[PDB]
Amino acid sequence: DPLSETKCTLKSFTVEKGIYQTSNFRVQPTESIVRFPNITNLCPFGEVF
Amino acid sequence: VSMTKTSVDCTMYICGDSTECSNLLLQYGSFCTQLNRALTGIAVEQDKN
Amino acid sequence: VTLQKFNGLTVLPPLLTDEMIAQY
Amino acid sequence: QCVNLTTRTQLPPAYTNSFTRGVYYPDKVFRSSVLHSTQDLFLPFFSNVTWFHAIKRFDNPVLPFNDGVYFASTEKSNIIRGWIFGTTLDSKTQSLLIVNNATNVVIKVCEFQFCNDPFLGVYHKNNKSWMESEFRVYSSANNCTFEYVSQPFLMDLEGKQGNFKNLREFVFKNIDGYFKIYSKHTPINLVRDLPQGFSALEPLVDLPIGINITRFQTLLALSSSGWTAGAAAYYVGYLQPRTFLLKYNENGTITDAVDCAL
Amino acid sequence: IANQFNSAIGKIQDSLSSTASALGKLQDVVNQNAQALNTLVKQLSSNFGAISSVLNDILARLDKVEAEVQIDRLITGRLQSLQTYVTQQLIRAAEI
Amino acid sequence: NKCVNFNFNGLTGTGVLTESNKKFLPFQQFGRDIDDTTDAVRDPQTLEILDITPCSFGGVSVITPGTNTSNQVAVLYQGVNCTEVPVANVFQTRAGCLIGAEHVNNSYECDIPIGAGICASYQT
Ligand SMILES: *[C@@H]1O[C@H](CO)[C@@H](O[C@@H]2O[C@H](CO)[C@@H](O)[C@H](O)[C@H]2NC(C)=O)[C@H](O)[C@H]1NC(C)=O
Ligand SMILES: *[C@@H]1O[C@H](CO)[C@@H](O[C@@H]2O[C@H](CO)[C@@H](O)[C@H](O)[C@H]2NC(C)=O)[C@H](O)[C@H]1NC(C)=O
Ligand SMILES: *[C@@H]1O[C@H](CO)[C@@H](O[C@@H]2O[C@H](CO)[C@@H](O)[C@H](O)[C@H]2NC(C)=O)[C@H](O)[C@H]1NC(C)=O
Ligand SMILES: *[C@@H]1O[C@H](CO)[C@@H](O[C@@H]2O[C@H](CO)[C@@H](O)[C@H](O)[C@H]2NC(C)=O)[C@H](O)[C@H]1NC(C)=O
Ligand SMILES: *[C@@H]1O[C@H](CO)[C@@H](O[C@@H]2O[C@H](CO)[C@@H](O)[C@H](O)[C@H]2NC(C)=O)[C@H](O)[C@H]1NC(C)=O
Ligand SMILES: *[C@@H]1O[C@H](CO)[C@@H](O)[C@H](O)[C@H]1NC(C)=O
Ligand SMILES: *[C@@H]1O[C@H](CO)[C@@H](O)[C@H](O)[C@H]1NC(C)=O
Ligand SMILES: *[C@@H]1O[C@H](CO)[C@@H](O)[C@H](O)[C@H]1NC(C)=O
Ligand SMILES: *[C@@H]1O[C@H](CO)[C@@H](O)[C@H](O)[C@H]1NC(C)=O
Ligand SMILES: *[C@@H]1O[C@H](CO)[C@@H](O)[C@H](O)[C@H]1NC(C)=O
Repeated sequence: DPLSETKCTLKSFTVEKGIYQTSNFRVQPTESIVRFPNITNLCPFGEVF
Repeated sequence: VSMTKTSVDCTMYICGDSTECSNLLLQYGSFCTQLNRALTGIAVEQDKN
Repeated sequence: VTLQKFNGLTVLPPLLTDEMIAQY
Repeated sequence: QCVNLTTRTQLPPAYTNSFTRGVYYPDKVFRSSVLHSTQDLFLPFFSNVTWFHAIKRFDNPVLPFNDGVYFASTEKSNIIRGWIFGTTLDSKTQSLLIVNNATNVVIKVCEFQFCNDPFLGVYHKNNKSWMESEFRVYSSANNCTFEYVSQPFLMDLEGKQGNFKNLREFVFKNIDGYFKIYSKHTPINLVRDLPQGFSALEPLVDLPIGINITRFQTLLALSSSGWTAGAAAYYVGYLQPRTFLLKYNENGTITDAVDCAL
Repeated sequence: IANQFNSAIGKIQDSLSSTASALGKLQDVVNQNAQALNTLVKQLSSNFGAISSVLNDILARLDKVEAEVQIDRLITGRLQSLQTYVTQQLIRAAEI
Repeated sequence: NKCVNFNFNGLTGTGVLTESNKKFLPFQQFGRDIDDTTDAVRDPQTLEILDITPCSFGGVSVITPGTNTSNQVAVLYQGVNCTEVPVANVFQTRAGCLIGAEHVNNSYECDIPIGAGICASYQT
């Protein structure tokens, strides 16, 4: 719990009255999106094979 | 009388979302926490001023 | 006086608002 | 097929102060209402642009190409039609052809065996029409590697009269095998000089060529001798590595610039 | 004494509303903090003698036993860039 | 309108993509600010401009009375709008978002400072 996060961060079993910074929160990315131009110049292996 | 309070997540500055860079930066030890202690010490003394 | 970014940089608000500084 | 065009009187090299022309967007990045500092190969402000005429007069010497080049032409009737870029220009090594003709813009890279006085020539009889006749630029073209042609178009070979009306500006750079063209077109109403004013060249096209270039040549519009080259005037400037500060407006267009070494 | 005081307050009001530079000692502190934050973010574009300044473009070109050596350069140069900023902030904060 | 890893044309980054009102010139592909950081991009298939917001982050700070007095704690996500916190009592503030602290209309003296005029205390 957040009390244990402060005890651990302060390295003490007792934390005094106050406000104590721990562990930066960051929104995780949901999924990975990839974008490139429309594909056009397909090499004409059809007239090779 | 005061200046803008600023804060850094040292990991997002140095290593933004690379877990490799994050796991390498961990080799340097307390350097990022020492920077956050410094900047949060500037941040609280803006209110004191 | 003419006065949240990507790279982990942030600005934090003062404990006293410009209303509270005006009231003091 | 070529024959030399020795029918040209010798004149000295003309020069002019390129005012603030030859700025171009240095990377494809939009910037809004900000001042951006960059280092790139640019034409310096107030520098000596070299100046050439076709008129009785035909100015197509082989030119150095080195650290890139700037080319511009105050024009009517489209006498300037293309350029040639390479390092041997003799089919020993690959070289780059740019041509605009009465059907298409076309780009090719080959061991062209170029000829000594390369040009494009035209039918000019008392029937009031002009038609392509003479692709007199090269003989051989061997192990070609890059080719392009535009969608087919019609352009006016018509001999439009008066002062110069069309100003075209181009920048050509070779970096790491990529050949970059940037360009601008504008209307103008002026007698002869390169205009005092400011404008920036947008990127035209980038080609993955991978050849050395150390010398370039220009292609102009014209029984084997005796002909008129219609009046057109063109300019060459050579770029140097220099630092510039560029002002971008809210639309992201370069609106003014400063040459830090002026 | 009242008419002199009421005039002197009127001259303050006009002066602050008329000239640019009267707020200089405060605008300077806003400008130094903006300039230092701007400088700190610009250092992320710097190569530090590595092959690239973009962390994913290092990882997308070299294999791990040497992509680590490029990433260690960027870690060293960016950590040096935070330390320069925080030292500047501490020295400034002592002034303020 | 979600946080995602994006890669447009090798321009890798992470953020919330949303519709831009900026119009680029026809050839420009990426948009940057005064910091030389990418904040907009034009999609390479369906040519339209997307604003990138850096997806939300901030310090967690834990508000506590003394250990001996109580164990109960309240948590501040500094600089975060708490529309984004449950992904991991509630009260939004200009300083960030509190959870576990009860909001009250009465203005006591400031015991633990939080930010933007807000403070916390331990009370009935
Ligand atoms: C065009 O004129 C040039 C001379 O200016 C001719 O090129 C020379 O040709 C002789 C062989 O006949 C060589 O020994 C010279 O070294 C060449 N000089 C140059 C500058 O290349 C060329 O033969 C002429 N061609 C035509 C078709 O008129
Ligand atoms: C402009 O230059 C191109 C390249 O030489 C010419 O295109 C060729 O034209 C012939 C005859 O129409 C076609 O059979 C070829 O297949 C074309 N080749 C290519 C690569 O497109 C074009 O005709 C020239 N136009 C003029 C007016 O001379
Ligand atoms: C930025 O570009 C826009 C679009 O070309 C310009 O806006 C036009 O300005 C004219 C003259 O006031 C108006 O009649 C049009 O209705 C505007 N069109 C649009 C779509 O807004 C704008 O002027 C340009 N900015 C600058 C500094 O030149
Ligand atoms: C890239 O390919 C897509 C294929 O979906 C093109 O999108 C279509 O464009 C036409 C243009 O008239 C629209 O009517 C269709 O609605 C689009 N398709 C869909 C599924 O919406 C797109 O135009 C192409 N872009 C480029 C630059 O080639
Ligand atoms: C925090 O984010 C929420 C959305 O997640 C914001 O709520 C929106 O507020 C605007 C302006 O009042 C409304 O138009 C929307 O309909 C609201 N939607 C939702 C889902 O709340 C809220 O304003 C934000 N608060 C702060 C302080 O940024
Ligand atoms: C060859 O053509 C047939 C039909 O014309 C097609 O089904 C097949 O996939 C083609 N093969 C290749 C290698 O292009
Ligand atoms: C430009 O050339 C002219 C001669 O036409 C010369 O007088 C002038 O000094 C030159 N200036 C520079 C900067 O080259
Ligand atoms: C005009 O063109 C025709 C062919 O269409 C040709 O017979 C005639 O000789 C040309 N006129 C002149 C002056 O040569
Ligand atoms: C270009 O010049 C360099 C230096 O002489 C040479 O190494 C390179 O191979 C040349 N490129 C070609 C395609 O000949
Ligand atoms: C606090 O004040 C608001 C009006 O500002 C009111 O809506 C709310 O009900 C009050 N809360 C309590 C607990 O009285």
